[PDB]
Amino acid sequence: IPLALPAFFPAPDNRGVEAPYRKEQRLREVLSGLGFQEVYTYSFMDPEDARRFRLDPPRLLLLNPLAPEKAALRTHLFPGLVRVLKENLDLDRPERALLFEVGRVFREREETHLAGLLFGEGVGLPWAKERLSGYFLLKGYLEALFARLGLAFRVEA
Amino acid sequence: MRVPFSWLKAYVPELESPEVLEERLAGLGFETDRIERVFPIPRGVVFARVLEAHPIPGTRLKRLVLDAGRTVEVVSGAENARKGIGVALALPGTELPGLGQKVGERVIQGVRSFGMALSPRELGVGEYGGGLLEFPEDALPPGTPLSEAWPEEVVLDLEVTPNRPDALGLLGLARDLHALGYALVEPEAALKAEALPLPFALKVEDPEGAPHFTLGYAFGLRVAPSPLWMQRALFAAGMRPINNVVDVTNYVMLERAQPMHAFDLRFVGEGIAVRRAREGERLKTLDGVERTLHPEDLVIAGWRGEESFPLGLAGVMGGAESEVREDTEAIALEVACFDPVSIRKTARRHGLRTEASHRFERGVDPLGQVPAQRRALSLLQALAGARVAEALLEAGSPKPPEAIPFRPEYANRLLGTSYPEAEQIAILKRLGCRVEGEGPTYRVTPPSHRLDLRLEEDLVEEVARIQGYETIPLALPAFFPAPDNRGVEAPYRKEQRLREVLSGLGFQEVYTYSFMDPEDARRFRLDPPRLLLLNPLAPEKAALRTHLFPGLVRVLKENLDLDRPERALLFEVGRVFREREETHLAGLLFGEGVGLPWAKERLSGYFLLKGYLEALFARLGLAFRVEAQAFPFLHPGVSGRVLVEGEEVGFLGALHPEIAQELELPPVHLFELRLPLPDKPLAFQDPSRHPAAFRDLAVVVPAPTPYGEVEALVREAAGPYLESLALFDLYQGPPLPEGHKSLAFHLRFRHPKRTLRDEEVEEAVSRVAEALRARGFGLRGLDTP
Amino acid sequence: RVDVSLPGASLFSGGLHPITLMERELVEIFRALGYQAVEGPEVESEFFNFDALNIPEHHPARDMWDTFWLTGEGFRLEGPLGEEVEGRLLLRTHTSPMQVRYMVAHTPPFRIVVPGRVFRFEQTDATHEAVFHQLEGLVVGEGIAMAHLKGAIYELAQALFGPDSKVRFQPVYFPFVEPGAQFAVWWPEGGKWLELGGAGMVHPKVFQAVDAYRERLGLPPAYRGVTGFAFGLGVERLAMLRYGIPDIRYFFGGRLKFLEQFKGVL
Amino acid sequence: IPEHHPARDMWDTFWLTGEGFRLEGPLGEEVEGRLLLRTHTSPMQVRYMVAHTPPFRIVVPGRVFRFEQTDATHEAVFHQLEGLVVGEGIAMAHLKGAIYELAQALFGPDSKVRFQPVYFPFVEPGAQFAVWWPEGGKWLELGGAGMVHPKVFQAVDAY
Ligand SMILES: Nc1ncnc2c1ncn2[C@@H]1O[C@H](COS(=O)(=O)NC(=O)[C@@H](N)Cc2ccc(O)cc2)[C@@H](O)[C@H]1O
Ligand SMILES: Nc1ncnc2c1ncn2[C@@H]1O[C@H](COS(=O)(=O)NC(=O)[C@@H](N)Cc2ccc(O)cc2)[C@@H](O)[C@H]1O
Ligand SMILES: [Mn+2]
Repeated sequence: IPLALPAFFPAPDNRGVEAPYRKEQRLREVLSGLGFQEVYTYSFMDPEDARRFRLDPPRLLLLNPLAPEKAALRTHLFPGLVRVLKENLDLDRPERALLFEVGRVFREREETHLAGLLFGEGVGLPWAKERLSGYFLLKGYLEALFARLGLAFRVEA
Repeated sequence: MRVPFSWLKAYVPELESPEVLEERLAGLGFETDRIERVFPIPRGVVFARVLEAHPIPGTRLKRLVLDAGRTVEVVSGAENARKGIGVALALPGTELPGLGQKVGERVIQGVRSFGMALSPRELGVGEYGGGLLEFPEDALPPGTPLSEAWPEEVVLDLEVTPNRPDALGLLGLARDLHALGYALVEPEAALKAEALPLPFALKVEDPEGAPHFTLGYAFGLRVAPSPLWMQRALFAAGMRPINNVVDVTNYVMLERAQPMHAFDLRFVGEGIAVRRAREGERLKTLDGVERTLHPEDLVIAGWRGEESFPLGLAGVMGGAESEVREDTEAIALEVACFDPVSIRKTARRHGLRTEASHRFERGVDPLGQVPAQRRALSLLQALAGARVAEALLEAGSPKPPEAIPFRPEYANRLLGTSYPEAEQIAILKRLGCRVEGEGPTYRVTPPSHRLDLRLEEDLVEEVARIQGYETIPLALPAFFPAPDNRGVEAPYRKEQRLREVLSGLGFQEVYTYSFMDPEDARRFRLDPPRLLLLNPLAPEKAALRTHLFPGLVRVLKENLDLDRPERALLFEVGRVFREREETHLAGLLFGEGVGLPWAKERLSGYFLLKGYLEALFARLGLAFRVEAQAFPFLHPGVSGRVLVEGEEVGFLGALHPEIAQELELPPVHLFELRLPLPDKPLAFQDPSRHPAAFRDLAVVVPAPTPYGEVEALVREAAGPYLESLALFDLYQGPPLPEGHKSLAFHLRFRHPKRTLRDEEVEEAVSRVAEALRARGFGLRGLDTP
Repeated sequence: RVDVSLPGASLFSGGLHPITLMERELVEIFRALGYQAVEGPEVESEFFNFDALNIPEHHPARDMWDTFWLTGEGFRLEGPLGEEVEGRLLLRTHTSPMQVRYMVAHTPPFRIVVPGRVFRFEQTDATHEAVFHQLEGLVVGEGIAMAHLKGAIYELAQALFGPDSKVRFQPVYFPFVEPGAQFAVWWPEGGKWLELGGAGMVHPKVFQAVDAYRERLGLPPAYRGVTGFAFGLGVERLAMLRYGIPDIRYFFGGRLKFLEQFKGVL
Repeated sequence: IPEHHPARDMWDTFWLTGEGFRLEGPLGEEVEGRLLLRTHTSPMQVRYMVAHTPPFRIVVPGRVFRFEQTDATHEAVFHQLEGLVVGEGIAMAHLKGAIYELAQALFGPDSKVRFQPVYFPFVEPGAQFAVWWPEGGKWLELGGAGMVHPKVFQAVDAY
C-alpha cells in the first residue's frame, strides 16, 4: 500500500474548534513559566479522604476498584497535591515547593480544575534571613498569573 | 497617471462608467488611488470674443471690448489679453468654484467691468492663474454658456507600474480594455502630404543615446489656441494648453506614451544633430532655467556653418529658445526612442522629472516613432493647417520583437486552471500578439509596444489577468517534503520558547530600533559601531547598534519621564551588528523591587535580577554562574560575566554610576547574553530511592574570596555521592578573624543502590576539610547536626 | 562592593510534566499535517466507548478491554451537543469514543487529533499502567484511503526520529476499523521497532452509528459518502523511549526529583 | 531587480559601510557585495533555496528596513512574513488556496480573499491581495505574491 497525504479545505464548522484546547495549554505553560511545577495525580480518590479533608463525599464510585483507597473519583485536586507533598517530604526533604495540577474532577458534572500548592520557607536571599512566603506569597504568584493572563483578580474572605 | 474618463472613452466608446472602468483596470492590474469630478462650470460663465483690447492710460490694465452676445466691457491686467481670442466670461452674478465672492459688475480704473475674463485657476480647470484662458476666437457663438462645450469630467488617478510603459499612454490602456472584449477605436491619421525635400538635415552622432530617431516637417503653420475639446482634455490630464502645435505634441504624448517635441526651424539652422554636450555647454530650458550641461547629456543640437548649439535636453526638456510661438511657420518634429539609462542619468543630474523623462526612463515602443509622427502631423494639419512633407528624416533601424514559445497547457498547469486553448490564443491576439503554429507549443511574437512580454510566463500572466484572477480556482498542495527540509525549524522554535519563558517568568518584552546614536558608543562606553549608514534617517540613527542594553536604558528613561513607573523588569531579543550579525537577549531591572506592597522589606537590585536569571536557566535546564569580571559600562563593584554550561556568553551587573548620572537615572541593573544559548541534552537520571545523608559545616574565608570559588572547592572534594550543596548563611564579624567571613553549607549525600555508611559520609566530609584547609580556609563547624 | 558570585533571590522555577511535554510534541507534529486538537470526557457512556464503536456486550470483543464501571446518581453526562446522554457510566478505556462524539457534532471533511487520559483495570508493571494517555487521530472525507493513513504515520516517524526512520503496518483487529492495523516506527538511535498503536479505515457501522445518532438528534446524515482513517497511540510508551524513562509507573508518582528532570525539555 | 532601472527606484534602501564585517552566505560561505539593510524578507527566499532541495514549504518572519517617511501606517522599520512553496506541480491555485486559508483562520468562515495583478521582478504572474474583514466591513491589503520567476530559479541554481 503506497504512502500519500490528503488535501482538502475543511468543512466550515471545523474552524476554531481547537481554541478550548489551546487555551488550557497556554495556561499550563504560563504556570510553568511563572515558577509552578506541574504534577499528575490519579483521578481516583480514597472514600475516607472526604472526611480527612472535610469535603462532600464522592458522587461517583467504582463497582470494581483497583483497591478501596481508590474506590471513588476525586472531587477536588488539592487533597491529591497535599498527599504528594507529604510523600515527597518523606522520600526527599524538599525545603519548599510550588506545585500545580490541571485535571478532571467529578461531581454533578465532569469539570476541569487548576490547583496549586506552596510550602516551605519562601523566597529571599539563601544566605540572608528575611523572606517572603505563606499566604501572601501564593497570592503574589496568583496576581502575577492573572495579570499575565490579562484578567481581573481579587480574593474575598 | 491621470485618466480622464471621456478621453479614454474616445478609444473605448463602450465604457459603462468611471466606476466600472476603475473595476476593469483593477482586474487588468491598475489600481486607482482616487476618482474626481472636475469641471463644474456655472451658467453665468459664457464664451466671449475679444473684439478689441484698449490700454488704460497710466495703468498696466486693459479695457477689453467683448462680444458675448451683447457687447460688454471688462477690465483685465492679464498680459495675454488681446483682441482676436476667445475667453471665459464670468457675467456678474456668477459663483466661481473657488473665490466665494460672487462675481459682480464693478468699476475699475475708470471703466465698468461687466464681470471678468477668467484664468485657468479662476474657472477651476487648472492651477495656472497668471493669464486668461485662450480659446479659438470662433470656438462658439458669442454668449453661449461655456458648460455646453466644456462638460464636467471624471478623472481617475491610476498607478502604472514600471512593467507597463505602454500604459503611460491612454491608447495603451484602451488596448488592455480591448483585450477584455471592449471595441477599440484607434485614431486615423488622415494626412495630405506633399513630396518635397526637407529644408534641413539630420545627423545622429550618438546612436547609443538615440537608437531610433525621426524628424517630421510641417510648414505653413497658423499657430493659435487649441480647440475646446483639446484644452479640456489636457487640463483634465494635469497639463496646461499653450497653443496649437505644442498642445498637439502633448496630446499625442499622453495618447500613445511617445514624447515628441516641435522645434521652430528659425533656430535649427542647417539641421538637427543628436549628440553629447561639450563640457560646460550651456542651455536655457523651456522652464526658463539657465543650465550647464554634462559631457554625458544627450542633446538635440542645431548647427550653422562651423558653430554647433544645443536646442534641448534630449528626452527630458526642450530648449527655451526653440519653443513654438505664434509667429512660427515651420517646425522639425522630434519623435524618437532614447537610451533609458542616459535619460535616467541626465534627469537625475539636473533634478528634473518630466512627462518625457518619466516615459523614456520606463521605456518607449522601439517602433512607435513613425506611427506617432503620422498622428502628430495629421493633427497639426487639422488644427494648425500645416502642410506636411511626405518624407521623414530617419536614423537607426530597430529590430522587431522575437517569437516566444507558448504552451496553452503550461499556462493552465502553472495557473491551476483549465481554460480552453482557443480562448488563450484569442486573448493573445486581442493584445496584438501574432500566434503561429498548430500546437501544442505555439510561436507567439508580441507587439513592439509591450516591453514586458519576453518569456512564456509573461504570456501566461496575460491569459490569467484577461481571463480574470478570480477565475483561478482554490487548491491546496500535497507532498512529502524533501529530506533536508526536516528539522529546519528548530532554531526558530528555540528562540521563541525563550521569549515565552521570559514573558512567563515576569519579564516585559520590548522592541527597539536597530539603529544606534554614534555618540552613545561614548556615553555607554562601548567600542564604536562597525556598520554605519551612508543615508541615515538622522545622525542619532547613523549606526547599527552593537548592544541591546543601551537601548533598554533609554526606554527606561523615556518611560520614567512620560509615566512614573515605580519599577520595571524588561527584556529584548534582537539582532546586533559587530564583526558578524548576532542575536542577543538583554534584560533590565529597576525600582524598589519585590515584597509586600504595604510592608517595608524588599528583595531587589543585583541579587533580584540574578534571582530571575537563575530561575530562567533552571527552567531552561542549563548550568548558570556569574564570575566577577570588569566591564566599562558596568559598576566596578557590581560587575560580572555570565557562564552558561561553563562558557562565557555575556554579562550581568549594575549600570556604571557615572553613566546613570549622565543620563539622570537612579541605579539600574542589567544583563546581555549571546544567543543561541548552549544546548544540554536530557540525560534522565533515575533518582535513588534510599534515604540521603545530611551534614552541615561552615567555612571561614577571607572577605575578598568569591563565594563561587569556595562553592567549587567544597563540591569537588565533596565526593561522587554529593546530592545537594546549598548556602544557607553568610556572616562576618565576631568571633571571626578580622577581615574574614563564614559560609553556612547544607550538604547531602546519597547512594543509588543503598544507604550510605557513616564511614563513607564522614570520610568524604574529611576529604573536603583537607583540600579546604589545604587551600587556606578554616572549617568553623563540622559534622554539625 | 558586592560578591556577584553569591546566590540570588530564590525565585521558584517551574516545569511541565513529561506527559504534557510529549503530548505537546505529538500535537505539534500532527498540527503541521492539518490536524486540530480537541478533548473529550474521561467519564463516558457505554454507548460511546463501546456500542457506537461496534463493540457489543457479551462477545469476545468486549472481553478484550478491562473496564472500570462507575455508580452514583445525580451525575450529568452531556453528549456531543450538550444533550443528556444515558447508559451505564464508565471510565473510557480509550480515546476512541471522542471519534463518535466529534463526528455527530461536525461535518466532513476534517482532521482531528485527541489526546486524553484513559483507564483500564489491569496489573501495572514497567510498561503497563491502569491510568495512562492516548492520542487519537481521525481524518474523514471523500477519497480518504489507507495510503493516507500510512502517510500520516510515516510523517509521525520522520518528525519523531529523523529521515532514517521508517514505519511498519501489520494487520490487527478492531471492531471499529476495516482494514485494521497495528503499527511500529523504526527508532534509528535505538536500533529497534516500537509498537506505537492501532489504526485502520473507520468501520462502516461506526459511520452508521454516527448518522443514526445524528438523526435521533434531528441532524441530517453526514457520513454516507465519505471514508476515513483513525489511529490510537500510547503517549507514555512514546515518552519513555523518547525521554529515556525506564518505568511507566514514574509518571503518576508525583516525585519532584523525577519531574524536575524535564524542566529543560522545552 | 538590477541597478539603474525603474524597479530599483521602487525601493528606498539603507546602504551600509564599514570593514571587518563578515556576512555569511546560505552555506556559511563569505558572500560579497554592497552591504545594506534588507528592504524585504524576500532575499531569504533565495538563501533557503540554495541551501535546500524541493519540495518544501517555508515561512520567514523578519525585520525589514526602508528609508521613507513614517506616518500612522508607514514605518522605516517594520516586519514582514514571507511564504515560499516550491515543488513539482505547484500552481497559482495553491497560492490562492494558501491566502484563502490565512483569511479563514484570521477572520472566520465569512471571510474571503481578493487577488489583483501587480508587478514584482521576482514573480510572474504577479499579484497583490486583500482579505475581507467581516467584523470591520472592509478589505485589507495584506501583501504581494505570485509564481516565483524563472530567473529567480536560474539565479539560485547558478549560485
Ligand atoms: N495498560 C496500559 N498502560 C500503558 N499503555 C497502554 C496500556 N494499554 C494500552 N496501552 C497503549 O495503548 C495503545 C493502544 O491501545 S489498544 O488497546 O491496543 N488499542 C486501542 O485502544 C484502540 N482504541 C486503538 C485504535 C485502533 C484503531 C483505530 O482506528 C483507532 C484506535 C497501545 O499501542 C499501547 O502502547
Ligand atoms: N514603510 C512601511 N511600513 C509598514 N508596512 C509596510 C511598509 N512598506 C510596506 N509595508 C507592508 O509590506 C507589504 C509588502 O511590501 S511591498 O514593498 O509592497 N512588497 C514587497 O516588498 C515584496 N517583497 C512582496 C512580495 C511580492 C511577491 C512575492 O512572491 C513575495 C513578496 C505591504 O503589503 C505592506 O502592508
Ligand atoms: Mn508581465
